[PDB]
Amino acid sequence: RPWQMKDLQAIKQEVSQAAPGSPQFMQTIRLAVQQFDPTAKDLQDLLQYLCSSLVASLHHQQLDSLISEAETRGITGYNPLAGPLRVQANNPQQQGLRREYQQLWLAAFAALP
Repeated sequence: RPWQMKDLQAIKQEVSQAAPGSPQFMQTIRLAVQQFDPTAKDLQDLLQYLCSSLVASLHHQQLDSLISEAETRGITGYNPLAGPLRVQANNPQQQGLRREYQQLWLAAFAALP
């Protein structure tokens, strides 16, 4: 049950005025992420739709650092012999990795301003 075009259109329109990482944007994006239960691929699509290449790159770097610390510590469900967290989160049998990816994503995007 992935999102459709209308959901993305509404998500972008409702937060057109606000700035990335504002409390309003964080509310709406967090609700979307917690409601649709998407993988990393869909999150990348959503970010490309919402913010430009500059904000995309900044979030990419911040999320790289956050994932770096998180999975360098060692995580309950992460096994580094199978692939990067971006790929484990895309397997529907690793929901723990998917939820960790979602939370790192939202925190990284909130850490912009």
